[PDB]
Amino acid sequence: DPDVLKVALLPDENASELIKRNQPLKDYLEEHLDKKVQLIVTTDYSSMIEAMRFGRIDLAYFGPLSYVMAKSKSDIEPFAAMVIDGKPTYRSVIIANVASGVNEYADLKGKRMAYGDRASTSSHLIPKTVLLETADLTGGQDYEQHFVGTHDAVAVNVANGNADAGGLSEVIFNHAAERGLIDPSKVKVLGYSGEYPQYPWAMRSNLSPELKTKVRDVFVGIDDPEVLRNFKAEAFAPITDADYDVIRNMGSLLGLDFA
Repeated sequence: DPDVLKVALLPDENASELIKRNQPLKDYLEEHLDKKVQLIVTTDYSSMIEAMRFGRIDLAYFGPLSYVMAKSKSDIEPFAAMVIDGKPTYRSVIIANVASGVNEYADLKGKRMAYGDRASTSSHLIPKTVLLETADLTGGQDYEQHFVGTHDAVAVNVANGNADAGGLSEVIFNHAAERGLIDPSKVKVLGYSGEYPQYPWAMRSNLSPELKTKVRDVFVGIDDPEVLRNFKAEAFAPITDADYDVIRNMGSLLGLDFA
């Protein structure tokens, strides 16, 4: 068991700043754990992942895709994840242009599909998975696929008729009309993806169970906005490794290499 907990944050080029910025986390953790903390910020994901693998980071904060890579190479466990919009998970919604006569995923056969950014989960990878798993529809092959830039652009492109359907974040679609981006009488929801996970905090499994248990309780109980605002989080809530299978499965289905 390390005398001082090595708590790594997201990788960053300005390590001194991000460490200073997150002093409220250091102070919150020392007081609540009764243990000294050393904050760590790595130049890239490979450094972080390998340093944890070899016992030189104790707790670490990852992106979900990054977490899945870290887990394949080392005995770690997630114990909390970022809460935003009331939970540590989110969905994608598929919407359809009302006038296009698309009533079901299957009807996207030979139609136009709007996606956000090639790299987005909520506006590309997730909605693409849904179409494949549910209707055996492959992008490029069984429908025409347009990448239009952002989540707002998906909603707009579907609503104004330039696509028949599109996939975006549930959360963002839910205020697209509120913000006046679209007429809500021109689109309807076809359905939702499963729940995908947010940024996990993860720890090395061979820390003592006394420490591990206490770590998890402390992080889950953080209510200090000065700590939380740096993660753009309302809270941290329990999460487990099993909550990232839906990402593993998405990798496979689409043939993604996370590096």
